Amino acid sequence: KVFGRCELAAAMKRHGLDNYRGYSLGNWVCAAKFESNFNTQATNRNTDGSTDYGILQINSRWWCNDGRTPGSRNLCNIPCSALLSSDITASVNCAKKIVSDGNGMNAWVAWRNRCKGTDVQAWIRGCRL
Ligand SMILES: [Cl-]
Ligand SMILES: [Cl-]
Ligand SMILES: [Cl-]
Ligand SMILES: [Cl-]
Ligand SMILES: [Cl-]
Ligand SMILES: [Cl-]
Ligand SMILES: [Cl-]
Ligand SMILES: [Cl-]
Ligand SMILES: [Cl-]
Ligand code: NA
Ligand SMILES: [Ru+3]
Ligand SMILES: [Ru+3]
Ligand SMILES: [Ru+3]
Ligand SMILES: [Ru+3]
Ligand SMILES: [Ru+3]
Ligand SMILES: [Ru+3]
Repeated sequence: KVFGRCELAAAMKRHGLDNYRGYSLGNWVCAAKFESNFNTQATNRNTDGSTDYGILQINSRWWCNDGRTPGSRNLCNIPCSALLSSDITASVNCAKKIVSDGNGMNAWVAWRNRCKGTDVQAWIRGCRL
């Protein structure tokens, strides 16, 4: 599913991301924009052989099982294919675990490089929330 900007903002808020660990909703929307262009089916292979899955590009080295990432963990206890669903629940739940892990949203390199410190409230502007 390709979300619209406000549609994803609303959905993220419904699923508990609105200021989760102190990150305002526009941070999450901005991260999803640059990780996946709001496409739940986005996948991208990493140099280390791991793969990133879904709207927030969650990686198989640590967080999900895809059966092809040697020496990896599955800390969210989910198949990585769950992260590609039209329903964002697995992605959101796993993202809450990631952002709680010590480095906050810096875990998403696209968020650090393209969202951090910018006017992220722009990403929810105009949206009925
Ligand atoms: Cl819902
Ligand atoms: Cl907020
Ligand atoms: Cl908000
Ligand atoms: Cl694996
Ligand atoms: Cl949903
Ligand atoms: Cl933090
Ligand atoms: Cl915001
Ligand atoms: Cl703004
Ligand atoms: Cl709100
Ligand atoms: Na894994
Ligand atoms: Ru990544
Ligand atoms: Ru960790
Ligand atoms: Ru930990
Ligand atoms: Ru502004
Ligand atoms: Ru609402
Ligand atoms: Ru509200």
